[PDB]
Amino acid sequence: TVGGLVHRAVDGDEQATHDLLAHVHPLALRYCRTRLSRLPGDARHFVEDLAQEVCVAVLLALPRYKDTGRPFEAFVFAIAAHKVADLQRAAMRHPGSTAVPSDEMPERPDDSL
Amino acid sequence: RELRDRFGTYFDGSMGAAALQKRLESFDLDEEAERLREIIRTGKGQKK
Amino acid sequence: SDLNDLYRRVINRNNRLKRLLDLGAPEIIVNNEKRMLQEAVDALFDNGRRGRPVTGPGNRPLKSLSDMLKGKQGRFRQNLLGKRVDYSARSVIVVG
DNA sequence: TGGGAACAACACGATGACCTAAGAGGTGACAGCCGC
DNA sequence: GCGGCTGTCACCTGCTCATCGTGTTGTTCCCA
Repeated sequence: TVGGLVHRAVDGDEQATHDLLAHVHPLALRYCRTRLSRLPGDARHFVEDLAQEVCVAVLLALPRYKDTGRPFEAFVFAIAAHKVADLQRAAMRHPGSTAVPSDEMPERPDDSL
Repeated sequence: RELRDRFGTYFDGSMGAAALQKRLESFDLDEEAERLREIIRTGKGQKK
Repeated sequence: SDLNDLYRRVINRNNRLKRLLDLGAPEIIVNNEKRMLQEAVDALFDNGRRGRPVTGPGNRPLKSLSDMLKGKQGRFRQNLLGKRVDYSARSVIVVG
């Protein structure tokens, strides 16, 4: 059960941390995929990059994860939503950097002739 | 994990390109070329 | 340039790996990050060899450092053998 | 220069949980992997 | 150990643009 895993992890058991994060990571991957797939832009190519961040967040939340009856799945799916929202924040702000080499090379000439 | 717990200290293992780096560093080519010359001198079919 | 995007990916994953190493994260997380860094450098050098390509703004694939050398439009076959030139003109042709 | 307000930074982590559609190439050359 | 076949690597070809999850801090502005 996840409860004993989180208890031993907040206690500081390295094996418990390993086994619990081995379960967190697939959940983070799946959530990041199912969110970022439908969003605009190239966010789809950051799914895994977000999952690792989500895991990192969990890795730094266990030392002070004061349980309140909330399943750890809820904790992970709140962190994943927050990370997805932060990626959206970074994307929607000034979305001008278009990685198109068909305008910088062919259409943009050198300023000094 | 079972092997490392049981009979560690005799073998060294790794994952990824670190293992390849260790092999390419330790592995020497003279002896490999020697055996390859031996087998090509006396070889049959696809193996040669 | 797409190279900027690929360099950003590799630097992102390298820095995240360095963080994970500093925190002493479990084996699984560090392994996943190292695999991702490997795939990122692979996309930097050749986007299409393994797996799906890393698309850029649209669905089209990004440009790898080795994709800038090969092909019809590569460096060799578009800029070193055949060049646009100065002191040149053109127009329709009529019979005198 | 006072308050009134806009962006860039941050720190956390809202009792609930899985993609998305697009998608008809063709022809060589070959070295593996699987079958005898 | 040596075949099929089975993929995998080469070549040939070409202007629009959709948001979060809350809450806070500090600078940098806008008005007066």
